[PDB]
Amino acid sequence: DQLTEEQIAEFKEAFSLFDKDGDGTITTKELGTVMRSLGQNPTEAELQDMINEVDADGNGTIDFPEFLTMMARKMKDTDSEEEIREAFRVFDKDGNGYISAAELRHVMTNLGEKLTDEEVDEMIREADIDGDGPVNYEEFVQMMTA
Amino acid sequence: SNADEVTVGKFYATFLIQEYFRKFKKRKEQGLVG
Ligand SMILES: [Ca+2]
Ligand SMILES: [Ca+2]
Ligand SMILES: [Ca+2]
Ligand SMILES: [Ca+2]
Ligand SMILES: [Ca+2]
Repeated sequence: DQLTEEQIAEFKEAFSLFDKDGDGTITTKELGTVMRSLGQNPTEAELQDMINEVDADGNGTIDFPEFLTMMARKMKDTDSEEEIREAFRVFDKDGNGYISAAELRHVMTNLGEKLTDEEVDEMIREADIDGDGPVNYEEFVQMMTA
Repeated sequence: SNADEVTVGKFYATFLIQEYFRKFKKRKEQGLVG
């Protein structure tokens, strides 16, 4: 099926987050650094397992063709619940079941998104369906669904 | 380890997040001429 230049560019940008030194491969060391910056604390075994799951030629790192194969295949799946749950956990780093403005700002800055403070407020507000302030899981699911 | 079972979900999640920000910024900026 179609994989446009724009779609590949989006997947390259996702790759580039993990490729911290820009050399074209994701290492276990880089994977753990990013995952900790995103509020998680995986063990060494868990990181190597993740590398091994994507590393199709077994040389110990993930290159972009390997990454693209994995992402393009997942894109064909009609159900995105697991990916949305994982995305929620990245934002909800204290695990209390809702995303605050501070938590959204934190992810924003880590990804280099350069939103203004008013823009941070706006993203939270536009996702806050029930109007109580922060973004809960149901609100996050509804926003992230295609 | 069983981390292999959630690995695709975690890599795809960061794509979903980057897309969330990208689409918002695109909507904000659309049509502006500097
Ligand atoms: Ca690298
Ligand atoms: Ca490889
Ligand atoms: Ca939270
Ligand atoms: Ca809410
Ligand atoms: Ca495993």
